[PDB]
Amino acid sequence: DMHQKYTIIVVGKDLKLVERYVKSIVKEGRAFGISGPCRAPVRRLTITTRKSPCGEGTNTWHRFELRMYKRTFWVTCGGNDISTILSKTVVIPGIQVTVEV
Amino acid sequence: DLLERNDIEVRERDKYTVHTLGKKKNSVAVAFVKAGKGDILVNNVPLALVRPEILRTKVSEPIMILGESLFKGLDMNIKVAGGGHVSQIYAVRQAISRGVLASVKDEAARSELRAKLVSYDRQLVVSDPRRCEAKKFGGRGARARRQKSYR
Amino acid sequence: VRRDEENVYYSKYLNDCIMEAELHEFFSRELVDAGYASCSLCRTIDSICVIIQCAEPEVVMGDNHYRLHKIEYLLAGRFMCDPKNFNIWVDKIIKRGLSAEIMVDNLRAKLEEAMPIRRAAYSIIRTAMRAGAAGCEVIVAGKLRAQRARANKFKEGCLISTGHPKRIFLAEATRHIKMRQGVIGVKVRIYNPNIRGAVMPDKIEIGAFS
Amino acid sequence: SSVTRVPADVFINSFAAHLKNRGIIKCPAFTDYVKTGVSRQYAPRDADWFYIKAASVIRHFYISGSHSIGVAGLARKYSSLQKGKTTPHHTKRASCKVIRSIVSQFLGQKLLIAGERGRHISPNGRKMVEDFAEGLQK
Amino acid sequence: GKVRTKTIKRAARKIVENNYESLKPKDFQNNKAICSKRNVAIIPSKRLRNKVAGYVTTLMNRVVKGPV
Amino acid sequence: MRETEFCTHIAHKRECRICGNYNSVYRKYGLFICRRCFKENAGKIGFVKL
Amino acid sequence: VHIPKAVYKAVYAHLYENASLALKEYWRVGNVPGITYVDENGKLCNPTYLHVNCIMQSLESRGVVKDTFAWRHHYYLLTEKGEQFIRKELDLTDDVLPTPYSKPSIK
RNA sequence: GACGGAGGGGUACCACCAGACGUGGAGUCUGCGGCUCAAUCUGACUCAACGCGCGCACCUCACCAGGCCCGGACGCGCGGAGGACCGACAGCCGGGCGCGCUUUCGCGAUCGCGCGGGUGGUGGUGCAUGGCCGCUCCCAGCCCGUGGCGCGAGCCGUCUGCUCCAUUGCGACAACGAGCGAGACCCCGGCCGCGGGCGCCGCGGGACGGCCCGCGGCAGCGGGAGGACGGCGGGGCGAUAGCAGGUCUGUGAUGCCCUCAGACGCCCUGGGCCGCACGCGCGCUACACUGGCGGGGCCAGCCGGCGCCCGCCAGGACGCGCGGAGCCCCCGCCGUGGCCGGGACCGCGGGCUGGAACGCCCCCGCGCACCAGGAAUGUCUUGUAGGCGCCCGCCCCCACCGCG
Repeated sequence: DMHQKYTIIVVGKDLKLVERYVKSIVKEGRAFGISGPCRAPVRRLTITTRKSPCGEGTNTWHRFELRMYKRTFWVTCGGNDISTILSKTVVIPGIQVTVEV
Repeated sequence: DLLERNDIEVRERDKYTVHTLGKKKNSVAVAFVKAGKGDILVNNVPLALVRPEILRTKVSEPIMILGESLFKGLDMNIKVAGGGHVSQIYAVRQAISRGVLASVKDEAARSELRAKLVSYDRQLVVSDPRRCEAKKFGGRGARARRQKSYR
Repeated sequence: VRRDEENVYYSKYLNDCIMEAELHEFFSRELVDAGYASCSLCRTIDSICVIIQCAEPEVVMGDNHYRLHKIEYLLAGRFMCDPKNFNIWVDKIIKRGLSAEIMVDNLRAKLEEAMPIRRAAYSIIRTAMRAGAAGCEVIVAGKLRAQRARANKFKEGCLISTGHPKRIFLAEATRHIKMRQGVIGVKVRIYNPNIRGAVMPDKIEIGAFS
Repeated sequence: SSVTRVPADVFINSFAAHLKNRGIIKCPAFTDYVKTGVSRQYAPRDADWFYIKAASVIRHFYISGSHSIGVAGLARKYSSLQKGKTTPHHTKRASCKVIRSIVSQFLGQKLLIAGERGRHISPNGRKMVEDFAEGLQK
Repeated sequence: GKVRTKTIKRAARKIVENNYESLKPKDFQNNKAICSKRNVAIIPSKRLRNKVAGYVTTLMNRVVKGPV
Repeated sequence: MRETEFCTHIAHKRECRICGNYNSVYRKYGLFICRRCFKENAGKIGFVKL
Repeated sequence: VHIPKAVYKAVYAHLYENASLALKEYWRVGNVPGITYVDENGKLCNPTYLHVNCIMQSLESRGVVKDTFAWRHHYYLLTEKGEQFIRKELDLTDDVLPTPYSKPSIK
């Protein structure tokens, strides 16, 4: 079995959604020698816009921040086994799964 | 520089027996102790060597108040990353003093000896909650604003 | 420390979020009248699987299902989608009184035909009040009747308009119905104290000795 | 180690006096005319500025060692800011040509043998520079 | 000092009298864990619970000192 | 015809993405969305006031 | 205004086949992807955004195609009344069906 | 209700006091006012306008000087296909654009008209009005049911006691129960634990006014110790009610009203907002001696790539993916000299990038004012003031600005 090393990376806005997808990949992978999950440093996406559409008033500013957390899972398996794992993993719509060979 | 695995990343083998953290003003100094021949070197650098020479006298405070028999023989290798310059020295001072405390270990009243050092210097065993604050809209600095034209 | 800060996908994920805002706008453009309430696309397997949570699913299919994937086909010109690779999950949204965007359409569509503004708003308050919502804000504004704001607010419950938890039990729906005189603005709100997946901070249930 | 125990100021000043007897590097004329940096107010008056810089690069090099320091790297040890403008000063680099000569000349003496991303000391040089430090402390 | 709202004191008042059992009179530690049986009250955040768990130590102390 | 000088100028003609406005493109992260336009479309992209 | 009859008839067909169009509006010179055609010289060419809009608007103005506008985009949804008029221009046949006419049913 | 050179209490470095750094005085810059111009596009104008509407060589761009171009959809009435439209080498005019000429060439209803209608528009009215925001507001009040009191306007609870930043409570009360604000909640630290991990990063817990002593009807209230931390961490979200506050000049937010093809439509070319006594509204750098200027020990936290080779740099080539501040601290050089203080104005070059400098940087002149700032002002109590640097927003170019 040409055991390729696959790096699985998950970037998602909500910590509550991210932990659930992370748990499924760890849960599905106990049979396939899965390395434990790597938590990324939070990726801040701050945007600061003065709230007022017009220029009136002491410009007050909206700091709008989007937090990105990415999760690294190393797996040594066949090309099919990740596909069998896929049916079991609970798919949250819009969360990203990245297969890095 | 920032909370890494730099705690022991630099040294491989020769496991240094003691690991003691010292922190002042965003400066991290993990103290590694091997109980050698009077090596108090921190940052792989001599105690006498310092950024401010005058400041070194403050970092010799456990040495003067606590028995010198402790510093007479010891071994040290400290990874200090972060801090402007003087932040590093107090963090170093927190590290080494806690490192001497970790060495005392077995005597139950280790705290009683250490408190002579707290009485002479408080915060020599304690970490301050003082951290930089933030600016707000209309403010050049954290606790100011653009000078107001009309009351 | 050895990984590129040029992580290309880190930018890609936000592109999906503008895709989500564009999808929200896409369905807001005419499918909000068809009932569109909420959207979620899935490009993880390049399925482009989109859930259109909507008040009534049958409107887009019509009578032949011809336009059902035409919405995906409209996205096909934009994103090279294939009919059936992409999917539209237009399903049933229950307790539509809780839904806000279409609830306020239900009211300003009635006000397009022209009917007592007070009466129309009051019936809207009751049909969501029936759903267990103590307060629904039928805030209207704009050039109402006599020229001026003549803003009228209609509220029936203890809605918290302030606080981080406020957004949990509340929704906003910005809607404008244009009389020949001009834009009449309506912002709507809803009450959900019993979230059932989380707890309102103030709610102390209490207990007894026996 | 005693190379970390020789204070940086003492190491650098003492090393260049025998480097003067050595005849190593050979500081060129245009470099001793030019003012170091693109932010310096006016030329340093050290006269033997190039020779004194040469004792400055190879000491910081001992600590850098295997990781390596490129041409920008030694300019970093002496990085300064302009002190004369009506508007505020944004930090800028020192002169690249003078720095490029100091470690390129050091490659020539075989104390520094480099072939990696920018420059590394030949072991013979690391040992010899450390040996000058061995003389300096004790 | 700290002064809390009617609901916060009233929840504590309900907890100390309507389910007295033996909430602690002078000790904070039992009180810290005796207010979380789930049925006795449901509220989010440890500190919010701790607000009831603060007054309860005085209310039970008051009852021990004399009738409230 | 007009094609000879038609839009001959070559320079950025960048516009706000959601709107047709030209100012405040705000291409910080490649979001070519508008600034006044951004307030109407921030939560959907995942940014929040916190 | 010179709009090729080959640009016209092939363009009508692209819209007819998918019953859809999503174009970021372009004020002036543009090339619309998804629609390609054959010039009098036998060259494969793509049409122009200025020209395409002038026909797109005309078919929604005829009422043959329903259209939406989301700030700077045209979303075209073809009508059944429209399909008959498209056949009256393309010289194609009634049996031919738009590709989304059926098959998106989800169980 | 609102006022009050009315009283009785509260409270806030937007109030003040003990202090601090200021600003106003100096130069310089940016934004106004006021001028000038073909044109200086404009909105704002006490806090709550005036480095603000997210970086004008062009575009933006609103304005000025010049011109091209239709993009007058859809229906009928026409004109009418070898005749609707539309392109054109030279010789031009003309920066120029086959625009329109001389020209002699190509097209092929794809359409031109007439109408009715669509047609855009940073064009007016924000006292048509949406949305959103400024303020009232370092600021706590709001209202409902039932019952009371009043012919009623309204009262009562919602309070002439105490406490709290705060109807914040605790007591007491023709009110009695509810609520919405404030709280709670959320975001980041003070610390630790569990799983882990590359990127130390996800999940829990924990300082509770808990306890001590004094007072407290009691709520609270000081003095205290343990203790990561003392009784909100640094932040956000913020009631009812308003304002004829601001924005039609962000918009598929738009009403009325205008310009609708010699256009207020839309493209090009050159302007202008970078003009401009004095006056201002922020800023910035100075006046040196805790300062210089000095080589030469350095040090970060935002969270960030480097190498090599020529070139003083500016930069340029050739490449590989990879990495950090200033002040200060060093020894020195240096007399109180508008100084080797300061860095202006401005000759001479080297470049950058851009269609294009009128943008900018570096090198080398040069050494403006200014030698401690009059009234009158601000802004702030610990990691705070100040001092000193980094990054971003915009942007080919360019920060003194702002968020950090």
